[PDB]
Amino acid sequence: TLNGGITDMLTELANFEKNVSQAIHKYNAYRKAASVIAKYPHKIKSGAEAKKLPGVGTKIAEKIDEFLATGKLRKLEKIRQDDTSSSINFLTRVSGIGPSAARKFVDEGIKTLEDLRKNEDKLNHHQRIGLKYFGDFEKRIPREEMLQMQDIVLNEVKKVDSEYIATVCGSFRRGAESSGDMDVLLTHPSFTSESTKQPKLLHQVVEQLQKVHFITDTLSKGETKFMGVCQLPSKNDEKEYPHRRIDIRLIPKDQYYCGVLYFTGSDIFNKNMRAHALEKGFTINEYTIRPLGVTGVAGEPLPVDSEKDIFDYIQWKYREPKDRSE
DNA sequence: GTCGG
DNA sequence: GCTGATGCGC
DNA sequence: CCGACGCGCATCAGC
Ligand SMILES: Nc1ncnc2c1ncn2[C@H]1C[C@H](O)[C@@H](COP(=O)(O)CP(=O)(O)OP(=O)(O)O)O1
Ligand SMILES: [Mn+2]
Ligand SMILES: [Mn+2]
Ligand SMILES: [Mn+2]
Ligand SMILES: [Mn+2]
Ligand SMILES: [Mn+2]
Ligand SMILES: [Mn+2]
Ligand SMILES: [Mn+2]
Ligand SMILES: [Mn+2]
Ligand code: NA
Ligand code: NA
Ligand code: NA
Repeated sequence: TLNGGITDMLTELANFEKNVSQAIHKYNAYRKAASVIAKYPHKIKSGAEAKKLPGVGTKIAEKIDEFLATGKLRKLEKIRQDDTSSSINFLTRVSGIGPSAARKFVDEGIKTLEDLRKNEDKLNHHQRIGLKYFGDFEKRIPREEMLQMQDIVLNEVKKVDSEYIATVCGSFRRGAESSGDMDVLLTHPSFTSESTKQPKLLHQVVEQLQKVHFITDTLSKGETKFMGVCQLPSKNDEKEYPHRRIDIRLIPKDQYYCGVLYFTGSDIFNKNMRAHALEKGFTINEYTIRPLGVTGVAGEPLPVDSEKDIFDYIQWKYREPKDRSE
């Protein structure tokens, strides 16, 4: 965190462009600039120094100069003081409320946790669950707990069918000490790019996790994707564990590695690897790696039996999940 | 907001 | 009541 | 200096 002051500012700037401006690309630009600086091994002493890095342009170089000189950023003082921006920014902290709904609630004078309680009948099911766990969802999950959660999920899955294969990905797979949520990748032999589909592969597992009361609520659920809420077992009287966000994604077994690579991240890493693979005549998504034709049309899915295979296809030195946290 | 074209 | 349109979070 | 940088699910506006 040699440049924690700078990256903190680029992030808050990023989130403003995301929630308020609804400018997803400026959002990206800011996270990208904060991502390269976070990887910069020297304490930045001036914007010009920062400007040398790809992602850090003119406007940001200046903001850095100001931050380095003033200890703060006026543009951000204004943002935190502006009632509209601050309310919208706050509302998006509730799961289920994105930029659009937050901005609408605000146009109607709904801008605080209290107003949501008051105007609850206006919220959808997902948003209601979001408000109910507003405090719990913002809590980081200690790896120590991510481990207990892993065992419960892996165990319950094996209890359903011994051939299932759940793999906890995301920041956890990256070896992080604490995580935002818990992401689980699932596969079964009876489900591949063909198989004429298998009904309820994800259901059964989700249903079992509910049977042992690990999963407490559902935000959205489909045949391949599940977003919900869970909670470690509570002693028998003592303090209850915080409710946590869990995501389960069922992917075809013959696409497992491309899937673990994606759901493992990091998010900026994926954006980085994708762009690279595209400079190398390949196109990568969360399911397959395809070669790009002389024209630009993606050929068929190359074979993949390991994350490294994907690194090889794009002339990139394989990096362990611990070195992808960009 | 950035940078390759 | 249906569905194209859009929002949401990953 | 211009302009590229999406998916599986839920909901509801416009019929
Ligand atoms: N828009 C996007 N573009 C590219 N990749 C994206 C993505 N959204 C999610 N991903 C992928 C990579 C993340 O590691 C992975 C998990 O998505 P996630 O939102 O759970 C964040 P994670 O990286 O696990 O850290 P944490 O904050 O939860 O502790 O999903
Ligand atoms: Mn150096
Ligand atoms: Mn009020
Ligand atoms: Mn995660
Ligand atoms: Mn997730
Ligand atoms: Mn019960
Ligand atoms: Mn509870
Ligand atoms: Mn490259
Ligand atoms: Mn432009
Ligand atoms: Na630069
Ligand atoms: Na939100
Ligand atoms: Na539809």
